[PDB]
Amino acid sequence: GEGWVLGHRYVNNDKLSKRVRKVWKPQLFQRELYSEILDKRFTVTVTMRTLDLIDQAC
Amino acid sequence: LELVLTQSVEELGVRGDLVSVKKSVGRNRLLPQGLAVYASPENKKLFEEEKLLRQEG
RNA sequence: ACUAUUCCAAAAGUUAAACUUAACAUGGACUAGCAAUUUCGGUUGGGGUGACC
Repeated sequence: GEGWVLGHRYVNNDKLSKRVRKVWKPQLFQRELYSEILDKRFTVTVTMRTLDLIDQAC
Repeated sequence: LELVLTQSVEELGVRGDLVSVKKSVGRNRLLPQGLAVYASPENKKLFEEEKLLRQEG
């Protein structure tokens, strides 16, 4: 629910005026974790905020 | 978030205790270096256990 | 939308019992130079000008 989200943009956020479609893409950063089951260090470029949920999923 | 320290570092609390630190300091230091763990009631029982047997012996 | 900024966030440090830093990439509003859509009355001894509604 992040990658490739294309919405619409307005000026005063109340529109009697023009509406122009705007593109939105998620932020990408590197997250290094360690899997003991697979015995492998993993690198995830995935969603930042999701990692905050993963930390609560442990 | 709430984390369980495997060791005593600086001023937080006693070793094994569950304390809430900053997100950056917590995630970028404690977790990857094995200095601490997340908060799971399962191993929080281990917290209460080790702590109980600490002041005991 | 593109080329350059002001702030708060992401990422790093600092003290005491609340504050300072940006190398790469990516955001929210925001300030300039660039660009994007249309409008362009009527009456009228033709129209425009003038006058009038």
